Amino acid sequence: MTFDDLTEGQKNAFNIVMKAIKEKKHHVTINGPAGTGATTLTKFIIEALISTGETGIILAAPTHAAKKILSKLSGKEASTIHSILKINPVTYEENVLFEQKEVPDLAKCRVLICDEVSMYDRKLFKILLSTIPPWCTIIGIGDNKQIRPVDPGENTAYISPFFTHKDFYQCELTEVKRSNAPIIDVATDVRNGKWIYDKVVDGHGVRGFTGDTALRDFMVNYFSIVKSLDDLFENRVMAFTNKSVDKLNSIIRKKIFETDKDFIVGEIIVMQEPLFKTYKIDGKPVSEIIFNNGQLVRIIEAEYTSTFVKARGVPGEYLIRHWDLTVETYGDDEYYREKIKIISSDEELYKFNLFLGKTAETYKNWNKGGKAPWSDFWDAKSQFSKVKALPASTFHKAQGMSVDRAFIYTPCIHYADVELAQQLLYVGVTRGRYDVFYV
DNA sequence: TTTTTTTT
Repeated sequence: MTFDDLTEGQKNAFNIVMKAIKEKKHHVTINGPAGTGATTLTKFIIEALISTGETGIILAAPTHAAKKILSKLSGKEASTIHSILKINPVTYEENVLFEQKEVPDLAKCRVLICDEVSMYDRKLFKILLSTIPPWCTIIGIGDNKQIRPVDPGENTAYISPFFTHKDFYQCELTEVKRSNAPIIDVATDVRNGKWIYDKVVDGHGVRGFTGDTALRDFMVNYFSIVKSLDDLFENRVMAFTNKSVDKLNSIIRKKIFETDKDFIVGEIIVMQEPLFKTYKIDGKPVSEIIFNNGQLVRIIEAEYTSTFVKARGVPGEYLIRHWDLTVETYGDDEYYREKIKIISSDEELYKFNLFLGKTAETYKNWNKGGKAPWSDFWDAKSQFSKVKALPASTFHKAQGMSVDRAFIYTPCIHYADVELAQQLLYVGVTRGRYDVFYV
């Protein structure tokens, strides 16, 4: 923006950066915490880097929604590191895994910028390190105090290697201009180990609910602020577990739209996984991305019907009652109108997984002659998608999403060990621009 | 007990 006029932390981070690029082998990760103004720095690292005449820049982001908002902030285009490292899903019998098909050329990139580096697990990181050549220098940026990478397969503290591995020289971003920042304060105390508390200035700030009536108060304060508003777009209620998140959208939806219904026309919902459209040509399929994971979409035609799923190589048909839901892109992204099959019954889903495992068993060992008709496995499985209602999300899924008012639900947070639960509250708190509430 | 990403 000012070119160089910035915080000492920024001014320095920049100077370190350029010399890591200007000399050979070395790397960098900047730790912006919240309030330290990490984004504007990142913006400046880019604009400046292009005007020095550097051709070799690429912007890599850990996720799709992350890549969207990265590409939007710089104005230059950016893809996922998976796209770059060329990490391609490879199908095995009943499973799927993401491994690196082949190492990309990467002679046209002398500077590799990563965003949200606090999401990198090790399996991904190693591929990364083994890929980038010496003529390239990785500059990561993220928050060591954000929610640590999810790696259920391995037990250990385990923050992203950007903040550990020897090859990276990491500098910290210094605190910014002191203004009235009730939320930034609390969040900076949470980063430092205090639990959430109340600080209110001017009438806006972090406010909790305690005593015998806690949830009733907290909820009655929600439905007053949200009311029948079908715009929750700026009000996000968060929780650790999905069990709680699910309980919430239930209660919340039932009051705002007065119904008992799983889906309602004109409601906005969020894709939990990508939606793929696949055409077969000359027998060999191709697929385009209709909806990225995290895309919000609007319900237009919503009807509850059944389906008879089958698989060649399995006896009979099975009746799976699901929703036929036609849905369009809601947002600043590409507009598609489509229809997905979506199962809500725990009763019905179970019935399906039953089938899903039977055909698996029979293809896993098949001598009928031939090899195995796996095409009828996934074609049949991909028939159904995953979604969640807009109002509430898990702390994990809310990273990077900034809303006017954030509503935080503590009770299930204790299922997380201290280190993480602090990362959760940190993430949770920093989501609200204006107000933050917690029970 | 609990959280979850990713491709032409």
